[PDB]
Amino acid sequence: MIREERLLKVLRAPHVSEKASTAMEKSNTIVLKVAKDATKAEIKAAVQKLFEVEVEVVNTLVVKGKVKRHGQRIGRRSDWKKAYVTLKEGQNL
Amino acid sequence: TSKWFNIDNKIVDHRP
Amino acid sequence: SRVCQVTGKRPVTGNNRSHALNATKRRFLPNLHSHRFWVESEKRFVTLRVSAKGMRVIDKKGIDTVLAELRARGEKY
Amino acid sequence: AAKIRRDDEVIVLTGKDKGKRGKVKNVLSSGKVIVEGINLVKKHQKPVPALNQPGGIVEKEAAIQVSNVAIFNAATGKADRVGFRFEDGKKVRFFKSNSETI
Amino acid sequence: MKRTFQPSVLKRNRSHGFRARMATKNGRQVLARRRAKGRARLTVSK
Amino acid sequence: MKAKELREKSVEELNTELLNLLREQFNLRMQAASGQLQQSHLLKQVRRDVARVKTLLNEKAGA
RNA sequence: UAAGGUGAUAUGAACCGUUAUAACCGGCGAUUUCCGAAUGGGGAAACCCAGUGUGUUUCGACACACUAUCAUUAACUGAAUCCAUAGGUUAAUGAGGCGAACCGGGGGAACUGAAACAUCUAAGUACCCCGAGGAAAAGAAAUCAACCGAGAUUCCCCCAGUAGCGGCGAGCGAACGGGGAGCAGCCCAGAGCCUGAAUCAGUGUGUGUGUUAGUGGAAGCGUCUGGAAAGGCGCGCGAUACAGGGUGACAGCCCCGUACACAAAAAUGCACAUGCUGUGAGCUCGAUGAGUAGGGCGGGACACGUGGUAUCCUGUCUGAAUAUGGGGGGACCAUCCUCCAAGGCUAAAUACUCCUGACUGACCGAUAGUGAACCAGUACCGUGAGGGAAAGGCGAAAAGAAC
RNA sequence: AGGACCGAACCGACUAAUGUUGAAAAAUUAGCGGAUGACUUGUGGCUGGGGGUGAAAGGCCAAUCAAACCGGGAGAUAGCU
RNA sequence: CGAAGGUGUGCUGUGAGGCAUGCUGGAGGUAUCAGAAGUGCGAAUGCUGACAUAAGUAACGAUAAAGCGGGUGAAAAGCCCGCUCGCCGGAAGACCAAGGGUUCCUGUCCAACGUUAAUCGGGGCAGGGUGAGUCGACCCCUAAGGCGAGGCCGAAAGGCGUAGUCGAUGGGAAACAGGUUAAUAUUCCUGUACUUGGUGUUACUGCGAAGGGGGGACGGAGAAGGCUAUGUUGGCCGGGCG
RNA sequence: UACGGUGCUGAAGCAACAAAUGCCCUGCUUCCAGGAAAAGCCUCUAAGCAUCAGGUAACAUCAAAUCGUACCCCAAACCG
Ligand SMILES: N[C@@H](Cc1c[nH]c2ccccc12)C(=O)O
Ligand SMILES: [Mg+2]
Ligand SMILES: [Mg+2]
Ligand SMILES: [Mg+2]
Ligand SMILES: [Mg+2]
Ligand SMILES: [Mg+2]
Ligand SMILES: [Mg+2]
Ligand SMILES: [Mg+2]
Ligand SMILES: [Mg+2]
Ligand SMILES: [Mg+2]
Ligand SMILES: [Mg+2]
Ligand SMILES: [Mg+2]
Ligand SMILES: [Mg+2]
Ligand SMILES: [Mg+2]
Ligand SMILES: [Mg+2]
Ligand SMILES: [Mg+2]
Ligand SMILES: [Mg+2]
Ligand SMILES: [Mg+2]
Ligand SMILES: [Mg+2]
Ligand SMILES: [Mg+2]
Ligand SMILES: [Mg+2]
Ligand SMILES: [Mg+2]
Ligand SMILES: [Mg+2]
Ligand SMILES: [Mg+2]
Ligand SMILES: [Mg+2]
Ligand SMILES: [Mg+2]
Ligand SMILES: [Mg+2]
Ligand SMILES: [Mg+2]
Ligand SMILES: [Mg+2]
Ligand SMILES: [Mg+2]
Ligand SMILES: [Mg+2]
Ligand SMILES: [Mg+2]
Ligand SMILES: [Mg+2]
Ligand SMILES: [Mg+2]
Ligand SMILES: [Mg+2]
Ligand SMILES: [Mg+2]
Ligand SMILES: [Mg+2]
Repeated sequence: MIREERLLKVLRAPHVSEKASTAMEKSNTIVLKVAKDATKAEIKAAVQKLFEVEVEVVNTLVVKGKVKRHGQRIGRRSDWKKAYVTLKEGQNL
Repeated sequence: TSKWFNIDNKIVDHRP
Repeated sequence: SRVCQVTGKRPVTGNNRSHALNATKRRFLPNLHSHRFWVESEKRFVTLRVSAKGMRVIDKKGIDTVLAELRARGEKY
Repeated sequence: AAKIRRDDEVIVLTGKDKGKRGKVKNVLSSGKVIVEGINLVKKHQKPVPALNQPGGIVEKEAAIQVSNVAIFNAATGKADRVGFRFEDGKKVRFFKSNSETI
Repeated sequence: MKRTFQPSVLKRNRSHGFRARMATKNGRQVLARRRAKGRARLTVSK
Repeated sequence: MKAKELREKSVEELNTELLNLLREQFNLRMQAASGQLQQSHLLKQVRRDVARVKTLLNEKAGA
């Protein structure tokens, strides 16, 4: 095809979180933590194949890890990518 | 460091 | 560098000494020159950066020998 | 290998239950063992509705050392040390003092 | 008044960064010492 | 689960290969993350299974 | 090897295993993102962008592989210039970077000492640099001796703080000869015959021996005090095992060991034994290290500061003899004696410890000892180089205090 | 037209008082100079230690300057306290 | 059946000390005679830590300024809401770059941080939040300057520099008005657009460089004219009759 | 309205005068101190291709990745 079926392990988790997620459900589109190296087109494919839905276009943004806690030293979390996916019309999941 | 009067010449030099 | 391609002569450090024997570092460096040498055995000129003596060797041993050396040793030339 | 192990019946040699027999519940890689009805500590545990626990003082068994127990012979009826012999390529434990394979 | 540290990352990296450090025999000895010292930040970079 | 497929055919294996991912692994992540998957240890194996899968096949072909 | 396991803070969840595909230990494999010598180009390290090859019953764009430079060798190409070179493409090999000391080499201070300071000292030290090995270097007399003799190099003790050097100040400081450690000797400067014959390295195999997991391993009970016995007292027992650690207080006999006896599927260090590659052995007859020795000038090395100064090295200008010859014997000459420079190789006695294992201490015990007994080169300070802390102990057991 | 004039922004720093364990390791308030120029400003670059730079004061070169800072020789030497 | 250490007490020696013992402590200590030293502290403007003092003294950081009512709360001068009052308005309003790096928003808590209290916070804990063909970086292009195959030079380290290759503070295609989130928006949504390439169809045609030329492409001052932002009034619209 | 806010609906929406330091203006006038570079863009052809490929236009369609985007920013978030 263009992207091997193997590499469609880019979808990592739904981000069903906040009205941001759900209130932007009730007006098209779904959002997801997705890989890190994922290429919009590369992640559209995943959502076509798996999930078997339609997809108009996909937007991406990177979330930066909050650094916190600790006394002298310090701990940081990992960065990760957001989805915001926007399905064509016969919208299901 | 040092207080300003100690550094300052007019007050410090006082009796030559 | 100021190295004689024939003898390997290079600058060497020693001292100055005044009449009062004050030592001041200094260098003796060789009598270099760079010289177009005719080989005939290659129908060409080759410029070697050469010391006098380097020349006097070439005079005696003769160029081609000296050129066996250098090439034997890897010198560019 | 290990001398005192998991499903065994043993008799205590030292301290506060000294002489109390009991079966080994489990055996912890600290070199300790939890043996039933031997060491009892009254822990104080808060009552929990979700887990349907009554709460209040509960009784449980603490970990005693492995060297504080020895396995009960029951043919002599005393404590006994353990060795390891080979029988038919099986490394078996055996009681010392009557040499019986366990 | 204007004080001595006027931060600027471009200058920071260009003057003290890994590659700059790496571009000179002594700059490299800089790292070598810090590695031998077991330093956690060889050169304060991104 | 090792020599069980030391002899399972280079081409054939790339099947379970996908079947570990194609099914178990992707479904498991999704299902898990979404708060379903009550038996987490399934994530440990599958991943470890694919490792086996790829250990052969790599050692069978070429190496 | 195994009855228990899924590293730690760290419970919990969900699991896995019990007579052999749980875990754990060792041998050999596999995978091994990105940056970093970084090597496809770039770059503000962990990022941007390519050329060419491959890759798609959804053969676009993305993914992967390869493409740095230098050296050697070959091949093909190929100017001014026809020949020929330089230049250019490809290819095969090797290099590159890091790393504690010991080692050889290129450079090389000043404080300081002289009760000041120039000579002299500190000192060929500190430091910079280059290079290499398991050791390095040195080494098979153009050496000493003194008319008797010795017989490579290296290290140790003497000789001796002597002889000497020295603003004869401060200081520096040998050798001869003797006692020891370890000992080893060989090639090239070449052609003929005979030819791959000694040997060395690289390598495959074998064997033995060490290594990287392991196995077995003796014998204690009664009672008293106590929260707890290993302690006291009594009576037994093992000892080629009374090294040591642990366990509720001090244990040969509770545990782990210890002495002792054993063990390797695999990979390896070391010896031999051979196979393969590369290499030369052997006899006859030859050959015997020239811009060198020496000298002049300038410095430097020799304990030796130019001194009556031998000897060694050479920046500079010179320049022999060649066995009936030449070097040295501390100016120099004679005689005598003794050695053979101007090509190389060479093991041991010697040096060192980033690191592995085991063992030891009239060494420290938390302001001590490593800066660091602790998640320390950390927190912190500094643009940076760089500097650089504090901080250990509930209990036998968390029984860590329900209500 | 102008190193022209008066005068904000902007750039300076002549006087005073305050402050002097400050609000501030050099500022506040009231006045003051320049304000189309040898002006002023953001970003980035180059110059290195007996060296830099200096409309020149021995000024400045990271709150350090008649020889910067960091590490080293190093326990310099101290007929002194 | 209580070691060291700590704290008392008695005795003893010329002294440095010693012995005994109560309490504390809860595990080690060692006569004797020899042996060896990190062997004795009040001073060094010594070193480290702890704790005094001045003293509940100075001070609480611009003299723009507060008053009251009502909420919440264990508690309100300080938080929330309201009505007054006052202060900036070429800022003390608003958008960024640089720099910071979650300080943004929402719940929750008030020990420590806040020069007071604190129910509040840029403070603790947890969760959420950054959506682009068009803005910007990457990217093409170069200035200063940097690096630099070969190369020239240098005891070593290295120095300079050609071909190049990097480097913005400058050049280079293109989206606007409105809406919406607690929190982003020229990025999401509604309306209405545009830029450059690939491919296809249909017409029509000489295409073609790391090369030539053009352009991009540029100073200071000054002078008005034309014009927009923007303002004022009238008209218009809605509301008012104090 | 849970008293923070949140929904819904919705009039007129013209003219005259004034008016920038903004724009026209990278203009115009004038002066001496004489005022980046390169690419994108346009055009020209060389080697080269000549039915081809390319070039121009209309319409249709497809592509535009990646990274930044919170908040402070004359300041209680930057240097002090
Ligand atoms: N601000 C000081 C002056 C001052 C500052 N630093 C100094 C150093 C030396 C002498 C005087 C000063 C004053 O109160 O006047
Ligand atoms: Mg984005
Ligand atoms: Mg690279
Ligand atoms: Mg590179
Ligand atoms: Mg002196
Ligand atoms: Mg003789
Ligand atoms: Mg054993
Ligand atoms: Mg035993
Ligand atoms: Mg000879
Ligand atoms: Mg040698
Ligand atoms: Mg310490
Ligand atoms: Mg203590
Ligand atoms: Mg003027
Ligand atoms: Mg004026
Ligand atoms: Mg200064
Ligand atoms: Mg001193
Ligand atoms: Mg000294
Ligand atoms: Mg003691
Ligand atoms: Mg004291
Ligand atoms: Mg005293
Ligand atoms: Mg007072
Ligand atoms: Mg008073
Ligand atoms: Mg007061
Ligand atoms: Mg925070
Ligand atoms: Mg907030
Ligand atoms: Mg308070
Ligand atoms: Mg907060
Ligand atoms: Mg460029
Ligand atoms: Mg070069
Ligand atoms: Mg250069
Ligand atoms: Mg720019
Ligand atoms: Mg906002
Ligand atoms: Mg077309
Ligand atoms: Mg042009
Ligand atoms: Mg108008
Ligand atoms: Mg009225
Ligand atoms: Mg914003």
